[PDB]
Amino acid sequence: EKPNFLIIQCDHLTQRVVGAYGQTQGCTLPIDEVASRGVIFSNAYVGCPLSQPSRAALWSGMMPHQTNVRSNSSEPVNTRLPENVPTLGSLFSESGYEAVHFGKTHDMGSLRGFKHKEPVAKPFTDPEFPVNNDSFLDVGTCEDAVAYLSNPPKEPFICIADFQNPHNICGFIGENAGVHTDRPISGPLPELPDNFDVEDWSNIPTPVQYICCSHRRMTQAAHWNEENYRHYIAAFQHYTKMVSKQVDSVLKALYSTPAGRNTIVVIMADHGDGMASHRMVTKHISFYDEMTNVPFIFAGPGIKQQKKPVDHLLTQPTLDLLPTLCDLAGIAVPAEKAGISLAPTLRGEKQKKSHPYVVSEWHSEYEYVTTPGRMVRGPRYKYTHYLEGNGEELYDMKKDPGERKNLAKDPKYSKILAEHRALLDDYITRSKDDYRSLKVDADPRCRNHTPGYPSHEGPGAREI
Ligand SMILES: [Cl-]
Ligand SMILES: [Zn+2]
Repeated sequence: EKPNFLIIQCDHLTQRVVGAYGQTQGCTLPIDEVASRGVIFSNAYVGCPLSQPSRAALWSGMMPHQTNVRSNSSEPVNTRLPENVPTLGSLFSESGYEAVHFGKTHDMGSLRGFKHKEPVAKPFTDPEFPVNNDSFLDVGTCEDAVAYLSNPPKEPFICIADFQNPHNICGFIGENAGVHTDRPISGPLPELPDNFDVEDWSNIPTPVQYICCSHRRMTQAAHWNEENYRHYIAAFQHYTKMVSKQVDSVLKALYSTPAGRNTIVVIMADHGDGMASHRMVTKHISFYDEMTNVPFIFAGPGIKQQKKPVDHLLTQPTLDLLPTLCDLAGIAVPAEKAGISLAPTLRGEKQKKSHPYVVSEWHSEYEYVTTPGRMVRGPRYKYTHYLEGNGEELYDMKKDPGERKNLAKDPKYSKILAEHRALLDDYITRSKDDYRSLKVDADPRCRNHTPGYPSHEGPGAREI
């Protein structure tokens, strides 16, 4: 009849690690099996590479400057979503769907309309990698979703399973902070990425120069060697395999009932992880693909299999998931929502409405450093601007997908730069963005040493 929906979201999950995108084998087989039945987008940019802003934005179908959840800080710095704002869950709930949510919330009110159940951490010992409450909560989340999908009560439903992993990578970094010899592992060690090194630190913006100061985990990884970073990637894959096994459990529960086959499965992330690219660990300030270009996978009744990743559209899950699911469910979407339904692409029809560019925002994490930034991703180039120092990046995503050569200061590229600044102005105007009025709050002690993370000195912005 009317379709059910199962949204499986993972914190930190990256395209590179997901086999469906063609770079890594062996980490996400169950996700790749869903993908093979359906469609995956190659350009799927989140409106902010940080948990709370992305999630606030996602489930209300807005951008972060509009929700006013621009960091992981609570009220009053950030504002909870008012109950008069339509939401994925209110839209679906008001139409007669049962709407349930399991796992990580971190939503600041944007989950309104979902009946939420809190997972209970179920601890266990891993013999090779550090595991913590992130991993343990996921055992609970998985048990909750399994029990629900193994017996609904009832249909039509929409269900979200919000997993923590591979977020446990953060705990790994803390256990392996600073100069160190790595704990031996039994796997083959993954190679560093081709974009690992930063070739010229003078040619990236001030806030990116000093992520080692403002970001605790960059502080902790600042002086790591190549073995260290390669163990970081092995651990990322481990936690990715861990959550994939839970995705597998949840899907087995889905298809153990007749409801399963009438269910549209979406698989995504709120943001990704640096994975050593550009020396990065986790996420902070920067807009590189590793962090802002997430897995975005659909399969189910009425969605046509496409073997080739959709790479001719710029997608923005943060905006587009709300309209896409509402479309497929036959629910009217409030005209103020700026997202675009991908349901035509998913049904194997031509996509006549599409995003001419997609955007991402940075503000702060916990308001130690406030250094607002904006990314504009056009059909071919990615442009970056930061207020602090008026820094700019410009990257050729066709010939330099690894983002190793900033072209912003290359005269050959000035009309391309002008054109992309002009898109940012378009975004700022149409979205009512206050970017240009915003103030930096970046202590000079966090901009002290020579640019770049290996040259980092001191404890970082934590003090104070
Ligand atoms: Cl911060
Ligand atoms: Zn530093």
